[PDB]
Amino acid sequence: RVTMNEFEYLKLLGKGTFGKVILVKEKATGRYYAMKILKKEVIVAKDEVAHTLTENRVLQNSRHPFLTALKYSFQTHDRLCFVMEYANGGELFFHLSRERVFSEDRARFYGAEIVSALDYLHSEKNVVYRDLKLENLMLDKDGHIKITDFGLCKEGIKDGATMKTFCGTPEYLAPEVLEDNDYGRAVDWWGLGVVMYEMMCGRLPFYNQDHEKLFELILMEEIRFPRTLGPEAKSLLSGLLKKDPKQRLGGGSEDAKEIMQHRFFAGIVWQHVYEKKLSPPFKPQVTSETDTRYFDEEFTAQMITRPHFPQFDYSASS
Amino acid sequence: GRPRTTSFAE
Ligand SMILES: C[C@@H]1SCc2ncnc(N3CCN(C(=O)[C@H](N)Cc4c[nH]c5ccccc45)CC3)c21
Repeated sequence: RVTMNEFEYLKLLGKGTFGKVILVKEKATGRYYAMKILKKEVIVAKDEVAHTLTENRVLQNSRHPFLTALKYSFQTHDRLCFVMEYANGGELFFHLSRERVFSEDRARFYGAEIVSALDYLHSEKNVVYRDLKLENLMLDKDGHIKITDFGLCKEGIKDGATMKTFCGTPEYLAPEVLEDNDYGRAVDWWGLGVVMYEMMCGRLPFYNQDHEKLFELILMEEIRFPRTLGPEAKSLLSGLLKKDPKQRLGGGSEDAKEIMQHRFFAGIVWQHVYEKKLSPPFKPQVTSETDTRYFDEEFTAQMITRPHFPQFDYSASS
Repeated sequence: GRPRTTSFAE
């Protein structure tokens, strides 16, 4: 079990309303980690307490190749710290920004890994993620997907159990969430649809700057694809982006299993996906370990610096 | 690409 001092603070990785994320070296071990440092004041003040707890709990009982692991989690008078595996590869949002579009093969690979991760969360942990977006998908040193940021998860969601909470990111919301209907775990598939759409198409499948106009598109406009998109890719995206959740690929009792069987994924051996036996299509090219290429210069070129939370503190079992 | 997006809740 640890405190603020057991770490050296090497580089800034992001700054936002709720805090910052520092690349860190752990003194006792030499292992580099990513520290999310939240300002307790802000969390309580911005009402983000319940979400923060949810993230602690979700990370604590999930261990998966493609979900960000959590090593330690602790506190101070003014701070909540999450100490986590470093995604050297930065956000998928970073790479798309610069390449425009990914090949189908490369999108297939990232999508298999997301499907593996969302399946584990649904079937093994009874969790619905709810916030699938490019920003939330990172790459590790090898170029495997890492889903980060679990504060919007819903827990104890078994089979067709349904939720009411209006949350996510506007551009990514499922039609059933927009209808203000009850909704089930199929919302994650709508999301997988969107990120996979962006990966292969280079744009979002629905977009206006005005939320209400964006929401109409999501509810009313049927999808359209670039004319170069192959039929299996096109069928997958159509199935994932059905507005009716009961028609969505992944929407039945089969869940993930329905997507795993789709012709788009014909080549894939799901057990090799999980075991990282597949050729990642992109290894992040870092000279060293505090190389922060794939993180914004706005952040990486900077110099670094109220109640108690019951049972917040946690260390990763050996 | 597009502008960076914000996660919210209500
Ligand atoms: C913390 C995650 S977990 C593994 C990991 N590895 C590298 N960078 C990371 N971050 C991701 C979040 N980053 C951001 O800039 C995000 N684009 C926005 C963000 C979400 N929650 C935050 C809390 C504090 C500061 C930024 C954020 C910085 C680098 C992370």
